[PDB]
Amino acid sequence: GAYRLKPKRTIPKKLGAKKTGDQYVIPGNIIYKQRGTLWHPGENTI
Amino acid sequence: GSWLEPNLNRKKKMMKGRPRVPTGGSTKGTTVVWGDYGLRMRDHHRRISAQQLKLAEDTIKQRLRGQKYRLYKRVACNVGVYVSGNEMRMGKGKGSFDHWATRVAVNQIIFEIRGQLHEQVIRDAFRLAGHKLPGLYEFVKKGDPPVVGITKLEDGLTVEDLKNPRKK
RNA sequence: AAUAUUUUUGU
RNA sequence: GGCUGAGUAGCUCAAAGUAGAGCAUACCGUUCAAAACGGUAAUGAAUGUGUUCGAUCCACAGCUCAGCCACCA
RNA sequence: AAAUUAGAUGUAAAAAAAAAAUCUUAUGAGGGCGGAUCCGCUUCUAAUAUUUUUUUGUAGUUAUUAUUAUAAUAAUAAUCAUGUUUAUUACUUAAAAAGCUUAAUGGCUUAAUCUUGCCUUACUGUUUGAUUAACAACAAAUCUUACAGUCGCGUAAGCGGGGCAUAGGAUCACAAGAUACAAAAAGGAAAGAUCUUGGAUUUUUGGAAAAGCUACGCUAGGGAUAACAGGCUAAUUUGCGCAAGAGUGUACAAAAUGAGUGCGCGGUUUGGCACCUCGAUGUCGGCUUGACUAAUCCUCAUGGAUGCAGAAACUAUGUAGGGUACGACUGUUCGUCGAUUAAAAAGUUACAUGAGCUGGGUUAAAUACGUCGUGAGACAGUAUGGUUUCUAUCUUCUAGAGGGAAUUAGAAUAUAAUAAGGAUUAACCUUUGUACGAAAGGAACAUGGGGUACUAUUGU
RNA sequence: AACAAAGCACUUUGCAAAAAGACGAUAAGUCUAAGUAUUGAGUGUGAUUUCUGCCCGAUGCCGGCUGGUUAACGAAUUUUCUAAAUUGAAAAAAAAUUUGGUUUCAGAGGAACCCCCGGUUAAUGGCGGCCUUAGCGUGAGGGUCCUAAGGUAGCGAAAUGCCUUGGCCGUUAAAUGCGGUCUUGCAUGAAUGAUGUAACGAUACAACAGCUGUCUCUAUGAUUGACUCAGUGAAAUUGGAAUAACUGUGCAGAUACAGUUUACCUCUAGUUAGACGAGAAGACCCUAUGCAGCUUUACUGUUACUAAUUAUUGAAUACGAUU
RNA sequence: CGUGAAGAUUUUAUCGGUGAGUAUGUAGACUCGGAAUGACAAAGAUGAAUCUUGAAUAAUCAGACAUAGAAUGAUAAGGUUGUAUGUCAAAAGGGAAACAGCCCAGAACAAGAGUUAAGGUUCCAAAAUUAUUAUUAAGUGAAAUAAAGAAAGUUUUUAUAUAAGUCGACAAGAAGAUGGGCUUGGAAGCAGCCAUAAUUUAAAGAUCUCGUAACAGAGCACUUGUUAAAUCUUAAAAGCAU
RNA sequence: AGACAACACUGACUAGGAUAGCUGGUUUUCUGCGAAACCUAUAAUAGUAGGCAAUUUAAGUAACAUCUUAGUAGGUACAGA
Ligand SMILES: [K+]
Ligand SMILES: [K+]
Ligand SMILES: [K+]
Ligand SMILES: [K+]
Ligand SMILES: [K+]
Ligand SMILES: [K+]
Ligand SMILES: [K+]
Ligand SMILES: [K+]
Ligand SMILES: [K+]
Ligand SMILES: [K+]
Ligand SMILES: [K+]
Ligand SMILES: [K+]
Ligand SMILES: [K+]
Ligand SMILES: [K+]
Ligand SMILES: [K+]
Ligand SMILES: [K+]
Ligand SMILES: [Mg+2]
Ligand SMILES: [Mg+2]
Ligand SMILES: [Mg+2]
Ligand SMILES: [Mg+2]
Ligand SMILES: [Mg+2]
Ligand SMILES: [Mg+2]
Ligand SMILES: [Mg+2]
Ligand SMILES: [Mg+2]
Ligand SMILES: [Mg+2]
Ligand SMILES: [Mg+2]
Ligand SMILES: [Mg+2]
Ligand SMILES: [Mg+2]
Ligand SMILES: [Mg+2]
Ligand SMILES: [Mg+2]
Ligand SMILES: [Mg+2]
Ligand SMILES: [Mg+2]
Ligand SMILES: [Mg+2]
Ligand SMILES: [Mg+2]
Ligand SMILES: [Mg+2]
Ligand SMILES: [Mg+2]
Ligand SMILES: [Mg+2]
Ligand SMILES: [Mg+2]
Ligand SMILES: [Mg+2]
Ligand SMILES: [Mg+2]
Ligand SMILES: [Mg+2]
Ligand SMILES: [Mg+2]
Ligand SMILES: [Mg+2]
Ligand SMILES: [Mg+2]
Ligand SMILES: [Mg+2]
Ligand SMILES: [Mg+2]
Ligand SMILES: [Mg+2]
Ligand SMILES: [Mg+2]
Ligand SMILES: [Mg+2]
Ligand SMILES: [Mg+2]
Ligand SMILES: [Mg+2]
Ligand SMILES: [Mg+2]
Ligand SMILES: [Mg+2]
Ligand SMILES: [Mg+2]
Ligand SMILES: [Mg+2]
Ligand SMILES: [Mg+2]
Ligand SMILES: [Mg+2]
Ligand SMILES: [Mg+2]
Repeated sequence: GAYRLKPKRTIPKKLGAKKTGDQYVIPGNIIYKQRGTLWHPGENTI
Repeated sequence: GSWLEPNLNRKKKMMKGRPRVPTGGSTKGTTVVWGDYGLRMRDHHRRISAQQLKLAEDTIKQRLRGQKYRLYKRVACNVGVYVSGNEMRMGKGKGSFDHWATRVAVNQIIFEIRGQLHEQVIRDAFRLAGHKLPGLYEFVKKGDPPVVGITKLEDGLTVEDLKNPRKK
């Protein structure tokens, strides 16, 4: 803060890769969280 | 703006920061590019203020007044220093604006001069400007090799010879 | 007969 | 040292789709002359920079500032 | 200066054929060999890609030029065109910006933007797998899957359980609909339960209906936390030094003087931190009594001084032995002032010293003034008054003793080397009115100033 | 210097059954008082001289309309469930009306406080800015803004003045003091009284004369303790101690650790530098969803007191309004 | 140039703006390029069960320091707040003179000139007065680096001078056109301003320090000669010292 | 004068009936294992709850740790303009 206090602590969003390459995944498993399309859906992904 | 007063806003505060410490073999800013001679900082990296650089120019002009020369400034005061009261207590935010400053790496040129004057007349000008600037300075000519860290690339020495693990 | 606005100054 | 509220015609004071009304001033006329008086006119939003379709107005930083707090050992 | 409209990249559009090689793929040959479609090795074939690769071909049509006998051949130029030329189609046109519900960030131009048509899945119930097991727990959350039901759009594939993404608080109580569960003797009902839904600065937003004083204050606790002092630090200071030299000095930087600066010492100020002490480290001045430092006020030796004639003084180097007094004012440290003086300088020691004293100030209870507060009361605002404890155990210390170990058997008397302390000031006259100086003024070196006794010396 | 005080002023009390005021788990009743408006109670001020100004807006109290509001009361209304009857449905059926019981909604009129009007300052309280000028100057004068009213008389570096040791004069050889005066008063002021004398004061400040050991600067003397011998015989205190100096170190100030130095063993009388000496689980400061008293336009409450009405409790004219 | 005031039209090594640059620098909210480390998962191997689950069931929620890198402060704090690693806390022992946090090393108990780590080996005090080559002369220093800076301290290295006499000293010379022009009361090399191609010489600046009111005068740059060195001149850099 | 009301008065003494998230204390031996001072919530910050996670001893393990080989995510130092 400063002369006027202003608490600034947001809940972590934990964006990024949740599964690396050659990692086993079943339907529904989140692979990559992101704001916008940094990575686009490919084969057998939604 | 100018080299001592930039076109920046004093409201937006800047962190303290640290001067550039080239650890990869960078000769960036260690040579004379415009003038015939230069003034090199040869001791340690610092953060020179706009008041210490203004007095250096005034000290060179006073010594070379009435003569034909061209003084080049290779540093810009683009770092706003914010100071909180030395009588205040810790906390309660960041301090207010104090002055503009510039961070200089080691073995970097500060001033460069080009004129129809004698070399020894320029040495006395750069010698007086060094006694009033923070740190130690050196007289540099044009054509001499650059400096990687604190070692000059003299006698065929290259940046790859300094990166070679074997030197003995 | 019982009526009544104001109107300074001049080496 | 630390916060707050103010700044517009020469002088007063009023007011995000406006800058108004007085006094003063000026011209003329009334008087022997002047004042008062009567008639008819001209006078402004500090200092920048932003916001907004548009800013006396909202926001921000300076100048002028005034006012308040500087308590317990 | 600022209104509307029209513009702001280039390329391609008759058409290829063939040889080998380097991989990579194949739900190709059900290849072969070890263990049809499982797996590691495997040749062949096919396809994409890659070599700058070996090339071959680049016409036809219209027209021109040249040759040959209107045609043939060669070269050159144009050539998307059976199509409303406003052609059309494919590809290309950095980045930023615009737009996409609101800040910022990321993303979208091949759609998440825009236009239009039809629509209202901004659906009901249940449910999958995740958020490297959401928020380093739980809960309120977020994304996604499938089945059933029945709707929209689309030729179709298929898409749709709101919006490009990331910022809207429960329960209880209350209110409106549904379910047919239970109904305190029984038939009903009431009041309940399940499902859906609404009204919240519950903003201290995991969710109490909530103003002050205490110096008359109390208890439990804290060096987990301030005031005093110590410690760390050294911005700063009322403490200093060195380097450089603008400038002042009639001249001439460094006799004196030294802008704005740089490199440091020091631990004496105001601070910063909060390390020691809150089952207790008494505090500003004064008195008493010290000890120490030396950055020197006086006294002693001495360098420099166009600016050292003398005298006095300035500056600097040695040097801390001694001294640095008296009084008025103020609680005052400090400071101002009076009058003397050779001079009337400072600092450290718990800003030395209150189990040594004092208590004027600061800081309790009382009371008043002013100011502030609705008030109780408060005030680095000011006043008058206001309990200052302790028989010294130990160390150190000041004095005096009992005992003892000495070259040694023990004594009396007188004593050395040696050690520890003590004493420690300054001025004047003579010299001499000499040196110096125009004058005024005025030194230094040296001698004496012990005697109205001796002695010495000067006069008569 | 506070309290009281004589004096001064305002409010209150008519006594016909209880004067007001005080007291009474709460009354009878008591003081007031065997008093009566020149009485009693309450409040402020604090003899006397000279005086006590402006503002009733805010707050409080008091008075006032055939007024508004107006709880209880109440004209006029409106339901839930259930039983019976009627009606309807009479298909697997409710539903509606009436009455009994039960349980809700509902307000024309209608008190005080309040709204409204007025009064009261020796009631609680409040009593302002800006520019302009006869020349520089000064500002009589002239401009304007606002308020319920703008601090009047007087006092004024004060028990009040931060700046500040304010300027000047007297006092002192030297005046941050005291006294007088000027006053542009951070932040004087009129019964929270303003202001000047006589008299009074173990109040506070300042000066003079005299006086003195207060001091320059101490000395001597006396008694009782202190000291020794004989007798009697405590206390706080104490983890245990064979309990030195310096520098450094370290929970950051060492008798006890490191290094070096110094010191034969043991008492007596002195002295208080240290043992962060002893004494009191720090009054300061902070903490605890700890306390106590006090305060108020804190939250939630109880009362004094005020207002209306059923009951105890019955009439009569009216006058009049609802209609 | 020009009109009754107007403005019009050319220039600049002046200020601002615009375009270009494969120009120079700058970086918490620039990253076209780009590590190591760390993270995730797969197979294999190794290893001290260190892992997960079931059942049963705690304490802790005042942390400190070192190192690296930051924010904050002042590029101060034994400061405050994150991150990475370790120790302390809860860890004794050896070293750092003494020592919570540092360098080593994890104490079940004894024996041994046992073997080693950090660290050390003249004496206190266990072990070298052990070998090799240089530097220092200051007790610098030797287990807590005081700075810039000065200087015929000393050593090394790299240049460079020398019997064509280096270096130092000494002797003489150091001219003339010409008191350059200007300025000034006066300016003659030497207050100040402008110029400073020449000439003649063994060499000599229209002048580097003194001197004069101004001349005069004394020195310097520079030139010759004498004396005299057979590892011996001058300067710089670096190392250790003052 | 918060003055006095018999050690006590901003409300006495005595009998009866408390709490204290605070401070202090908690007594024999051997043996095995062995933390934390962090996150989240809290009228909550010197308290407490849930986690991470210490312990006991059963069942599991394609467990866990580490290296090797191949692969993936992400833009720091550096470097650059
Ligand atoms: K649409
Ligand atoms: K029933
Ligand atoms: K008294
Ligand atoms: K002797
Ligand atoms: K009174
Ligand atoms: K009085
Ligand atoms: K009034
Ligand atoms: K009134
Ligand atoms: K009396
Ligand atoms: K301690
Ligand atoms: K003592
Ligand atoms: K030494
Ligand atoms: K607690
Ligand atoms: K054990
Ligand atoms: K263990
Ligand atoms: K990149
Ligand atoms: Mg907020
Ligand atoms: Mg310097
Ligand atoms: Mg006349
Ligand atoms: Mg959209
Ligand atoms: Mg989780
Ligand atoms: Mg909360
Ligand atoms: Mg939450
Ligand atoms: Mg008091
Ligand atoms: Mg502490
Ligand atoms: Mg001399
Ligand atoms: Mg002596
Ligand atoms: Mg003291
Ligand atoms: Mg003492
Ligand atoms: Mg004793
Ligand atoms: Mg003497
Ligand atoms: Mg005689
Ligand atoms: Mg009176
Ligand atoms: Mg009565
Ligand atoms: Mg009055
Ligand atoms: Mg009235
Ligand atoms: Mg009723
Ligand atoms: Mg009503
Ligand atoms: Mg009515
Ligand atoms: Mg007055
Ligand atoms: Mg009054
Ligand atoms: Mg006795
Ligand atoms: Mg010590
Ligand atoms: Mg011992
Ligand atoms: Mg004594
Ligand atoms: Mg002790
Ligand atoms: Mg710390
Ligand atoms: Mg701390
Ligand atoms: Mg602990
Ligand atoms: Mg250890
Ligand atoms: Mg040692
Ligand atoms: Mg051995
Ligand atoms: Mg030995
Ligand atoms: Mg001349
Ligand atoms: Mg009191
Ligand atoms: Mg009392
Ligand atoms: Mg830990
Ligand atoms: Mg709560």
